[PDB]
Amino acid sequence: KHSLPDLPYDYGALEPHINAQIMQLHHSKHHAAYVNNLNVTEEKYQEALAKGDVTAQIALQPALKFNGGGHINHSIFWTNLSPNGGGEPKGELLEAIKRDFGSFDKFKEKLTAASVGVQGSGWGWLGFNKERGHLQIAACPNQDPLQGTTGLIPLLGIDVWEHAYYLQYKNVRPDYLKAIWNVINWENVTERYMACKK
Amino acid sequence: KHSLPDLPYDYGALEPHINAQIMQLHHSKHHAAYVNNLNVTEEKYQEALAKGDVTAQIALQPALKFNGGGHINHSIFWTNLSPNGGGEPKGELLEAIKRDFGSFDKFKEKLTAASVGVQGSGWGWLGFNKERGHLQIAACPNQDPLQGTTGLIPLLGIDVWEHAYYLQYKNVRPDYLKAIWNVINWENVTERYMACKK
Amino acid sequence: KHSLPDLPYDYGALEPHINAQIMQLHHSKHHAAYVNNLNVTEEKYQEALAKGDVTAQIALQPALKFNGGGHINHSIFWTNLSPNGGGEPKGELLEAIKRDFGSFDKFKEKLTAASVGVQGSGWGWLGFNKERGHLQIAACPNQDPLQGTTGLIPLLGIDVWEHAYYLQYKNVRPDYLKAIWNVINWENVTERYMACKK
Amino acid sequence: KHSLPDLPYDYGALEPHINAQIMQLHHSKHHAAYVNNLNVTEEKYQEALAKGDVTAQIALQPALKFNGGGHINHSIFWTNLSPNGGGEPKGELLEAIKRDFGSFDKFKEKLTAASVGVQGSGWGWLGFNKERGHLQIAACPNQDPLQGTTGLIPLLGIDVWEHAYYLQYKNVRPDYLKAIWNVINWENVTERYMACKK
Ligand SMILES: [Mn+2]
Ligand SMILES: [Mn+2]
Ligand SMILES: [Mn+2]
Ligand SMILES: [Mn+2]
Repeated sequence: KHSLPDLPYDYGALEPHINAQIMQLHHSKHHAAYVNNLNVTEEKYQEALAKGDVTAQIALQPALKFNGGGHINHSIFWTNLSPNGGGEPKGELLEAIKRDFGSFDKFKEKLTAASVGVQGSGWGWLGFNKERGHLQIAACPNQDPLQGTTGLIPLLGIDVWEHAYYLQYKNVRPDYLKAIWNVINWENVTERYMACKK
Repeated sequence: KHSLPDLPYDYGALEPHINAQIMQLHHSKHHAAYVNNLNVTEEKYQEALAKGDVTAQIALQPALKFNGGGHINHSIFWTNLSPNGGGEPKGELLEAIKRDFGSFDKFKEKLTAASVGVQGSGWGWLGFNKERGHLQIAACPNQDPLQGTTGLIPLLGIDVWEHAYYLQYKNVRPDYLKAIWNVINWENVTERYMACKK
Repeated sequence: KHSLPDLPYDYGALEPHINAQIMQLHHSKHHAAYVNNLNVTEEKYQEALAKGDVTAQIALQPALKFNGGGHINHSIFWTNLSPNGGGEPKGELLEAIKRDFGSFDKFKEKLTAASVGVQGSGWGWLGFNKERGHLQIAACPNQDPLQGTTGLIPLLGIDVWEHAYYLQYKNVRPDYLKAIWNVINWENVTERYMACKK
Repeated sequence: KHSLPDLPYDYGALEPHINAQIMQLHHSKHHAAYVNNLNVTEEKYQEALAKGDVTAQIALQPALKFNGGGHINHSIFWTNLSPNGGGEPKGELLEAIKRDFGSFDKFKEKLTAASVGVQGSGWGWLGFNKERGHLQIAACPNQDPLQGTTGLIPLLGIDVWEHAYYLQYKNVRPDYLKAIWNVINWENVTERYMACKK
């Protein structure tokens, strides 16, 4: 059974960048629903599989990817943020960033653009290509998870579904992206990077 | 050149079902952006076509469908709503509804379910199948327009992108759908129906 | 464990409409690989589900839908054909066809159109819509199965992957469609239609 | 007006790797239809654009991407092959291949994998990423063109639609891939690589 992880900080810890109302709805309602629905779908999957019911397994895929993906993405998102966050990363990761994107600023532009470029609901990601052995930016639709659909290792994700910013920034998604950089938890991102550089 | 149509009523005319803040942002910001971006993309399309640049034409498709679709959908949505709205339709349309969906209530359930069922951004629609000569409910992702992608004639659309309801109903999309029935402009929907029954 | 079903007839039982070489390859090779690959994929899925590895379950979806769908579709296809096929259905089924498509001739043309219309690999289908309670035609891409991705109950399917006709008809898919009508097992399609008649 | 390009060689110039029957059908029939169908689609698009008919422009996208992509891909494919092909590239291109894929052998295996991996119709590609400034492998479905749907500049493409190999290799696509390496026109791929070398 999958569970909703506790937020690693207070709901208002990311203010004024992401307000408390958004954080609370985001965690207690949106993420909660993803794990609850995921557990329901996996149980139905368990039943379909035991029966060899291929039709049922296939009909269940949209719900499994959407809900399971929702859980995966938000669980990573919470850890990617921090009240003491902001600034730039250091060492090997910063090395890679400058190497793979020219500079930190060029990286910010590219990730921002990938995030602002999502038409509809989705996510912008900084990931790691284990095969090429380098960093890579990608965008995912709806709740499609980075690794399950692209094979890339998630390092930093930016949720651009409207529920992630609308109450505070309304239609101005670029202001939300500008503000989020101030709360990125580079320690966590670094951790994830070093974890796949092994 | 495409233009942003005036709303056929005051921004607060649909209260308390859809508040004025949402209507104003919805029309003046979201729809505006769709037509502005559409005009930009069509102009680029005009250039690509004159040159026989197939690659450019194809690269331009996502923006054309998204923005052009945004314009089509919202232009219909505004007319599908009315301050004096609500209740049930009459005559031939009501006939079709009962015939094709069992009853009005069964129709409401089905359209609502199609609308609540959209994972991510999208629209729920009551359309008309000219080939089969009957009504049909469908759901469209992001701004994909009903007719251009399904061939069905739009009669009644329900925008379920989060910007269409979040500020007022937050994560509770079912409350938004419950409320919207009170402002449906059945006169307009009837008009559209009789227009394709010719 | 899923198994490759024997054909209801000899490989050259459908000559000259679909030649022996095609039937043998299509069954002994194409279908064979789908069943074996499906079993392998399911096993991996059972393991991923057991560990609660969501990323793995998601990464396996393409293979499950592709191989499971290939198994579902082909199993249906073989029973939809018969050396003594051809002509038209009778009683109930014929009645429904006249009712929903105007006439048997029109229906053939409609299903032929959906089949010829597939860009790339796929399938053309005559299915039953339980909710609306009527026949419906649909086209599915690659091996996406009708019921699992659409909800319609499959009654008659036409495989338009090039491997289904290229050796004999080359690039002229319409010649293949014209020919297949001569071997359709209407007895089986009728059986399938009467089964979901609720 | 787009036109069907002549082949740079005789239909049986690539025997025994890709037989004459395949080359003739592939070029004189498949490519021929894409160019003619593309022109017809473009005309309809110019008309729809002129009227500002957005629904029509959108309904035409599938045909434009499919036929325009078919024209783009095949035009590239013919120049990527040569009776005197085979072996490996030299200088700059080879250098980049060793750099981004480890070795030429590894690169072949990577591109073979992408090509064999396509479920349904499609294409496997070696392209150039202008932003990252390196080679990249990608697979495209049906006739979706590489640059128009991905941004990568096409350098070498491998057609894995069944019509590209079924008459000769039947269901065994890997045998086709092994064979094609013997006719790759590295002179042309090198030319394409040096052209986007900015
Ligand atoms: Mn979210
Ligand atoms: Mn909207
Ligand atoms: Mn087949
Ligand atoms: Mn081809």
